[PDB]
Amino acid sequence: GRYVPFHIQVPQKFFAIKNLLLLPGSYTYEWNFRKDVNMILQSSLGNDLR
Amino acid sequence: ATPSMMPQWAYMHIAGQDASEYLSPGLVQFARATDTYFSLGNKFRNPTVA
Amino acid sequence: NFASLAPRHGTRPFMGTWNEIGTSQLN
Amino acid sequence: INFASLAPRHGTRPFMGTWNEIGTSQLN
Repeated sequence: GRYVPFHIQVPQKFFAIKNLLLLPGSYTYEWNFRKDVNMILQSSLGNDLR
Repeated sequence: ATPSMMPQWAYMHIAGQDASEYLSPGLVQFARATDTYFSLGNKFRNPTVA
Repeated sequence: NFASLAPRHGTRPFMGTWNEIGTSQLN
Repeated sequence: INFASLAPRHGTRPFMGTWNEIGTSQLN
């Protein structure tokens, strides 16, 4: 359909974090998500979604 | 084969001791005992030098 | 000492195999 | 002499693969 609610779960793909064992403690863990349609989405026709 | 740069490589494990032989003898014995269910292999790095 | 955490394939624990191998790069 | 100087060093000691230096294959 055109309007589609979604529920995804992105992984971590940074080289210095995606295997760290992380001994006990208290950590802050913040990441920025890009809400731009031309980047996150992908069109088969190759046209412009913006 | 560069004596000047060797200490900087040995610290970062680009060329030097292998992971099985620079960890503490306790850690390496611990790691192989529990490798069936909890793996500590991909974390520590082992150097290869031509 | 630390062998008590290893599965027993019989009476000898499955501990061993030194392949704490961690190296890969495009190479 | 020793030819371990020609083998890649996986760590500090040379690789030095096992005695697979054979050849035996035919239709059988």
